[PDB]
Amino acid sequence: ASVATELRCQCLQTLQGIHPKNIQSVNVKSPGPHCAQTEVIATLKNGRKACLNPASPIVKKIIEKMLNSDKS
Amino acid sequence: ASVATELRCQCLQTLQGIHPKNIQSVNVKSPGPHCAQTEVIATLKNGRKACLNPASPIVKKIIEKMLNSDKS
Repeated sequence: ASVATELRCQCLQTLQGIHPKNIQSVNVKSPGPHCAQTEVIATLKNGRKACLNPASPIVKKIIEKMLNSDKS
Repeated sequence: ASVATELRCQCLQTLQGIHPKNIQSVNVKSPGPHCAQTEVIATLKNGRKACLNPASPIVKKIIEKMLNSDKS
């Protein structure tokens, strides 16, 4: 465990746009307390959560794609 | 209370992009059970939640703007 500026937050280690199938939702929150960092947790299908890098391009997709999800 | 196809979900009545200041985060989930509808809950600063219409244009902003939040 390294001394980073993010304790309150739950982010794993911001993945770079993983694959969904399990990923059923995501949460995005602004900074504030000592974590003073954004929030981008994708809730897994099993009811878990992961964080991804919205600053990342592929990951910025993760938001948009999670937002899409049409009938196909 | 009308008989709609969304009980499981918590959505208030999907607002059309309200103003933040309180809105500190949001959650987006896919359909599945009898709710069989998306999910777009903006968690309020007081720790509350609201739903908005991501299909809506202004509201699709609510996602992108909530995603932005820079130093300014």
